Amino acid sequence: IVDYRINEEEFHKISLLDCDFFIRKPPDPDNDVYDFREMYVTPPDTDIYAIPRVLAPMPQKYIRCAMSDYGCYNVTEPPIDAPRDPMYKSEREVSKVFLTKHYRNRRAGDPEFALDFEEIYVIDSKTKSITRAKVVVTVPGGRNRDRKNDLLVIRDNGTSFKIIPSEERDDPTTVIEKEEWKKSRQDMERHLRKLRDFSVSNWF
Amino acid sequence: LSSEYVIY
Repeated sequence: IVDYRINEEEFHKISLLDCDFFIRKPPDPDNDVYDFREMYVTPPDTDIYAIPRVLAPMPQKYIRCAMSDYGCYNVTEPPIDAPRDPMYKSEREVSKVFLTKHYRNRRAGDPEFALDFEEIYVIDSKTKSITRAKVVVTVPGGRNRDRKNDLLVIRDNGTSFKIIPSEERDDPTTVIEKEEWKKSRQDMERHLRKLRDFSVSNWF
Repeated sequence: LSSEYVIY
């Protein structure tokens, strides 16, 4: 416990399902600048401040970044006790936040805006930790590859990051279909294993 | 140059 109560007017507040994360805010016109030097984490909507677990090297200078949320919608049917009581309840439930460096600390307005996907930092709700991602650039072009034809694909619960060229992206149906095929195949085999003739059979 | 963080 820090033992001092901070002024939160000077801190960015990011809210996750189980925690609130505070990072320092240097003044700027569009509110995009971040200091990773001071950070605190708090139980949800309560005000006893505490120091986060930092699992990686953190930046020592001001960085312009963009924030995104990762999570799952929860739709529940709640009990009905009055005539017009709500039939359904929906909650966002964010679990991780990804902060990505603007390129060369450039600003949105500039014609030259892009995002540096090499530097992405993650905040995790369950572990109260901040870490840096490991990206695998499979895009030829080297370190100098253009940043106007780059796309990042995140898979695996936020644990896999890759940069690939734009045109080689998969359509939305293919991603769903690929997954269903894998699961369905494994499940049929599990069923059919019990039969005494499995060793002598062929998938077709 | 490159950290463990970025791999090509």
